[PDB]
Amino acid sequence: KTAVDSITQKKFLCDRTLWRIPFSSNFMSMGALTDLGQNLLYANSAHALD
Amino acid sequence: KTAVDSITQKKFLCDRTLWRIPFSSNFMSMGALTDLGQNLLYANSAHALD
Amino acid sequence: MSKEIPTPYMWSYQPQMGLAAGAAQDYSTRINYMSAGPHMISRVNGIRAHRNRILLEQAAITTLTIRGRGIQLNDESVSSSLGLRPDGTFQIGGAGRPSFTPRQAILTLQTSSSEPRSGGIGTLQFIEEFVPSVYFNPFSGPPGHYPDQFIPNFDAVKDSADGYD
Amino acid sequence: INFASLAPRHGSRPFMGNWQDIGTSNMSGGAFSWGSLWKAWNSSTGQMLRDKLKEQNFQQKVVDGLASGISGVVDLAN
Amino acid sequence: FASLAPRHGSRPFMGNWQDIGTSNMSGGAFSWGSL
Repeated sequence: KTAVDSITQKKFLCDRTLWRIPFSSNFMSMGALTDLGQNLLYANSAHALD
Repeated sequence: KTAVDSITQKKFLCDRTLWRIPFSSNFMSMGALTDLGQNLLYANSAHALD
Repeated sequence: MSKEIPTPYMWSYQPQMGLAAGAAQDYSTRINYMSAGPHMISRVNGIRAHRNRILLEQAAITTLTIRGRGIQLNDESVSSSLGLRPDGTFQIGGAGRPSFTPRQAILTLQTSSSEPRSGGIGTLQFIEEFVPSVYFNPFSGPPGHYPDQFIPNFDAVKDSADGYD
Repeated sequence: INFASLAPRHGSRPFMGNWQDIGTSNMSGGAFSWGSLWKAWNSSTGQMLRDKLKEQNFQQKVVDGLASGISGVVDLAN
Repeated sequence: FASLAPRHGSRPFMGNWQDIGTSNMSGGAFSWGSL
């Protein structure tokens, strides 16, 4: 009955893992040699990265 | 006739304004896209500013 | 290294202007055979020679219901339904059937730009045109005979663009 | 496909505006016309009211909508 | 041609053909610049 006003705090804990952002056109794991990694754009030309 | 010795102070006021330091060769406004903006060193490389 | 089987040079793109920036030897895909004997070393050299042959050659030789714009649209000229027009007497309420006039609407919708462009190159054409270039005997000429396109800080008209102004 | 009929007619001749007028403005290098041209402790009364009248109205040179006024000379404040 | 014009150069100083004019209070104006 005498409950006080309140807010909500949300967080997630993930331990023991690595975030992964695969270099694929649709993020799927279709092979060891990712399809976008052999695309002509990123195979012949050289690009900077930020 | 009986004025006392004096020392001069100078100051200036400039409100409702922004100082500008254009990124152009001769500081002029020779266009929106300044020539230094198209200078190949600033266009095909990376740099750090301090 | 060797002036006959050289590691290729790979161009760098500047997306923004559309021109091609300076290039460089490929430095991310080298093979480290420094722990191999003459057999595998000759094999690897032959492989790099094969790669160079592939590059040179490639470069040199290889350079009703109109679709509208992805959703087809039908086309009618005499589809005029509401033949009435409001004269002094009539009073036409809400109406309107959107129909593309064959000549006016469609042609006006698919005209190209008024005058074609003259400037930089898009991404696809850059990929098709600027293959990695194999430089055989590097810098073997007198000064001024070198390929200046490779240096990114070099401007074609005004030579040797001074960085930092 | 000619849109001249849509324009106002200045007499047997459509009033086609200059094609070189499509907007472009940014922070520096872009300037537009019509600039900001402009219990009395002091009882003068006169010039005061006159000045207030001046303050509420206007004058410049590219205000050439319609006519400049009779005999002429070409002047400044461009 | 006309020789009766101020000459600011060897070439004469002549205005636009289309110079003759009108305005009615109306708003039959409220029209744009000389430019």
